[PDB]
Amino acid sequence: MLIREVRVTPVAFRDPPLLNAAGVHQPWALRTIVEVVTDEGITGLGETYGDLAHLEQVRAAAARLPGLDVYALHRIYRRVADVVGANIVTDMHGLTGSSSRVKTVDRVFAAFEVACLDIQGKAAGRPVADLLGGKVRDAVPYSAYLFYKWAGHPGKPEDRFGPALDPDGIVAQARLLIGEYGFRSIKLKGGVFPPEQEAEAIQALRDAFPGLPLRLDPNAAWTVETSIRVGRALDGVLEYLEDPTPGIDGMARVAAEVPMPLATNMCVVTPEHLPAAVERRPIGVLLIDHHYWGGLVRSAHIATLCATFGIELSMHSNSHLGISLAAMTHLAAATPAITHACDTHTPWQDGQDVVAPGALRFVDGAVPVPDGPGLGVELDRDALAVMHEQYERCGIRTRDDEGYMRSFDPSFSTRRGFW
Amino acid sequence: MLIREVRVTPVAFRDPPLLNAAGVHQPWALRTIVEVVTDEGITGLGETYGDLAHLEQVRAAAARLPGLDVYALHRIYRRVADVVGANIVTDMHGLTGSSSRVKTVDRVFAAFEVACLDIQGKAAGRPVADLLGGKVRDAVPYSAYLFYKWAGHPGKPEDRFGPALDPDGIVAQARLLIGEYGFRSIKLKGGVFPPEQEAEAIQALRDAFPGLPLRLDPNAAWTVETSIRVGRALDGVLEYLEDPTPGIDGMARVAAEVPMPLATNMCVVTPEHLPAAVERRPIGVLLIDHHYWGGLVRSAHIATLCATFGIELSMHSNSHLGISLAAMTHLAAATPAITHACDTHTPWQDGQDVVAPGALRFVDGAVPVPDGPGLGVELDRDALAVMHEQYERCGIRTRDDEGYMRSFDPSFSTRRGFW
Repeated sequence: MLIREVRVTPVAFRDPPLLNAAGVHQPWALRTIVEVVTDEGITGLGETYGDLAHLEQVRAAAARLPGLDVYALHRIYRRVADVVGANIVTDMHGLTGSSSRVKTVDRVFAAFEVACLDIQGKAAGRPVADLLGGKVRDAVPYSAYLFYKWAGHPGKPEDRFGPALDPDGIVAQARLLIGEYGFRSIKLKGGVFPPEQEAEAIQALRDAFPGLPLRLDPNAAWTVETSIRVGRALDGVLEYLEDPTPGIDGMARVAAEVPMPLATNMCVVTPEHLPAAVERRPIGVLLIDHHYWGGLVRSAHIATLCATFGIELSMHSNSHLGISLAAMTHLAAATPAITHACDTHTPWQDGQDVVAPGALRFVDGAVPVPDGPGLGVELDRDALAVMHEQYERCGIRTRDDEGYMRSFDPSFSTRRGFW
Repeated sequence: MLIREVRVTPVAFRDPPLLNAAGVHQPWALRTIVEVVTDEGITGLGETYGDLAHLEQVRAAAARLPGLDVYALHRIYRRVADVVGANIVTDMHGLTGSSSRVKTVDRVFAAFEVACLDIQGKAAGRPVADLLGGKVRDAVPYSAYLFYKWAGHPGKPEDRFGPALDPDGIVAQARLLIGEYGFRSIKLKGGVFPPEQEAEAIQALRDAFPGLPLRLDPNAAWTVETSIRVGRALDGVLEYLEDPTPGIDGMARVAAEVPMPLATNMCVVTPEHLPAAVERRPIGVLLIDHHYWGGLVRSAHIATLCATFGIELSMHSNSHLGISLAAMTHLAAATPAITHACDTHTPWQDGQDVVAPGALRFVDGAVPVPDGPGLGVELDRDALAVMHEQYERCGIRTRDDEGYMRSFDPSFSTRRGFW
């Protein structure tokens, strides 16, 4: 089961003007689709970031994989490390923490690892969840990922979701997403408005949706002092407070003085961060993410490590398609410690996808583990062609929420310890 | 690939009078062989302890596995946990640390997990190493496991190895084992003679075998004060000093005052021990052991955890046969962090085995990863019958090094913080 060829396809798809600490999402989100093909013609799919520097590394690594076996994940990892060499790929927004050598290698590797597991599952006639110990739950709950947002991108058609710039608007957005998908947990993206206004929105969500766990995620937009004041004000309201303030030190100081656990996908984002995290305890909850922790198996290993130290697991999302959703779902289904609802941007992509439509559905807020072999998805090659053509002419090559926001408000800068 | 039946066979085989902190090995060592058979007749092998209380749990769990799928390792783990229920199985010697609920479950589970991986490998036509990411080394180095020993069991024929009760005798034993197997690392089992005599033996080994890493293992027979004096005396001589003194606290105090890393298979033996170990740093090296850490996959997860925290990995052995040796070898071959020579009792069993002879060989001190599918071994059913008949009449049901030693020296007690 040697790799014969690895096809790498950058894609772009429409995204609404979702606001965050770093500015606002651009009208196109980028991804890179990977398809691994064995000598005997079995295919596997992976999905990763579309930023140009990353795309270049994925292409370079892909070109050096033919001849390696799809079970030889350690060897494929070493080959990716060789290709990445000295390169460290940084991003412009910082919303998944710092860049490093290992995180760069893990980011490049993960697209291939997922595709190799898809192939191993197909060879065995088993879902990827079976390669990870078998599903421990039939369906994986996801949260409603709420954002403050403009009605549309300036100069472009307004989208069907409506604006959300205050508690009423956020509650209406929640009703819309929950009505459609059945989400039983709610997350609000913050760091956009003054904290008291975001606390108000959280309270409005609590009143409108009794019983549903709530999370608030300012992406490090707050000082330690502000974080403590907000955490205390929200006593008994949040499942967790996610990245209120920047850094392990500041997070640890906040965590000691607020009544709910803190979570992160910013100050702990690669394994080298974990010993410092265990010592200072900046978090009670880690949002794992196979796209930068190095694939499904490495993510599963990290879940075991976290559980051992009493750190619970959730899952971080970036704008993504159905290959990533299938991978997320198999990983969460087969990992006992991933016990919190996972995040997904899925609703915001409004049905855009490169896989056939029937395999991944939300039922009562959860995605049932696909039944087919491998990831349980089928590439729609026309849909891939449509999105690749969009990439070619979309005029965006690297995600830049801050630069895009600055085009409207020149004085804007990413909020980091700002309120 | 549902389990149809699980055959459980206790066995006994001859063992020399190997001395240790707990007394002396009995003339028979016990094991339990497990064979899992699927609905379609594919078989997998596992191997675990033969102590009566453990054997009873393995039989009870085995009876409740039919109908479960061999990929459903999480489900099989939960079924074993249900069967074990409230039972905590303790041993009489203590040489693998304390008993606990999780360790008891992991001990019972591991025999089945190894057999299920054997079957998964056979189904895929791949070695078990490929289920763990593929081999990163073609062969797994093992150490020469030296023991002080009597010439034979009192009242019984002397064995071919000779006595070893002083530095000359230990060096001669080393020449014998290294000549036969090609071991490139040496371990001395201590806690038998006063520490100065064991230090002398280590020095004699260093002079006779320049360049070969050396380890000394007193199984917690020493006080903190003595441990520090010995560690300092052996500066620059040991790869590591293994379990000089009992407990996390005492080990941490020794580690801070000796020039070589400490290792353990006594104070860190189940995952619940790891947060305290990371905090106090009793060790620089963990000897992993799939037989009580819960199988190959769980062991691999622990290896990742250790590497993350800078704890290196070796591997602990108990008297064992070729199913355990195959499992040890696939695990070590496919786990990047297992970088120290693994321990094995293999030479002491003098060719006794329940698998066919050609699959596992030592070449220059290392076992090449077997090539066949699964574990790469084949059960020899006649040999299993021979060893089961030995179990029936051997007159031993639970390992008891101390009771056996007491039959010769009534005043003897397990050495724990003794010198």
